[PDB]
Amino acid sequence: NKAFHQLRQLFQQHTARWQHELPDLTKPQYAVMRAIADKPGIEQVALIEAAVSTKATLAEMLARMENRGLVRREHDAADKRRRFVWLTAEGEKVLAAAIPIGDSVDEEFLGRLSAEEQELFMQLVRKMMN
Amino acid sequence: NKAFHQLRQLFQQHTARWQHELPDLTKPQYAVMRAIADKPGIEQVALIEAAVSTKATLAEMLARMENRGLVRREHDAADKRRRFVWLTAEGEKVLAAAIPIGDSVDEEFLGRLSAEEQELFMQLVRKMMN
Repeated sequence: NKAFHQLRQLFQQHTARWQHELPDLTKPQYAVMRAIADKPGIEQVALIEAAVSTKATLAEMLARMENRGLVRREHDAADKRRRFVWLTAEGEKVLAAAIPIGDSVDEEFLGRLSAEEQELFMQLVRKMMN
Repeated sequence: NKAFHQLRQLFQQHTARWQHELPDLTKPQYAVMRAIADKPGIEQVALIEAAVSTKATLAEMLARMENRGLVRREHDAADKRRRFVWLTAEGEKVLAAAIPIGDSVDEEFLGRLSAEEQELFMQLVRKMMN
C-alpha cells in the first residue's frame, strides 16, 4: 500500500470520530481556537501557521467565529490588513469544553501505541516534513 | 505537540505539493481512478472504501468524471441504485500520466525516511487504525 494512502484512511477515521463527538467544532476550527488561547492577540497572518490553515480558510473561519461571538479582533491603525485575534468569554467556554473531548478522540488512536511508539511516530512525521 | 496536529502539517505540505504538480487531479480523485483501474467494473459502494471516500463525495466526484469522459458506469438491472465503474480510454490516459507525478510527490516526503523507517511508519499507522 501507499503510506500516504493509509494516512488518509487513519485521518478519515479520526475525522469521523471527531465529527461525532464534536459536531459543531472541526479539528481546524479547534486548532485555531487553541492557538488563539496559547497566544492571545496573535496576528492573523501568524495564526495561519500556528493552526495549520491558509489565509483564505482562516479569514472565512474567523469571520464565522466573530459573527457567533466566539472571536474578537482588532486592527493595526497603520495597516487595517493586519488583525489581532482574541477569544471571547464564550469562546473560552467553547474551547474549554472541547479540550477533554478532543483529547479523548486522539487517545482512541494514540492509545493503541506505546509511549516509545508515540514518541517515535512524532519523529518520523517531523522527519518527512519540509 | 499533538501527533494529529503535526499530521495535519505534513498532510497540508503534501497537498500543497500535489496541487502544484497535478492541478487538475487531487489525491482523492487520484485514489478513485487508481482503485477503478485496479478493479475494472468495481461496484460504486465498494469504491468508497477502496479509495477512502464517502458515498456522497464519491457520487459527486464520479458524476464530474463521467461528465468529462473519464469514467464510464453501468447499472444493476434489479437495482439501479447499484452502479459499476470503469475508466474510459481518456481516463486511462489521465491516470497513466499522473502516476509518475504522484509517485514523485510521495517520494519527496517518504524519501526522507530509510527503508526501515518507511516500513515501520506503515506499521504505526496501521496499529492506530480501527
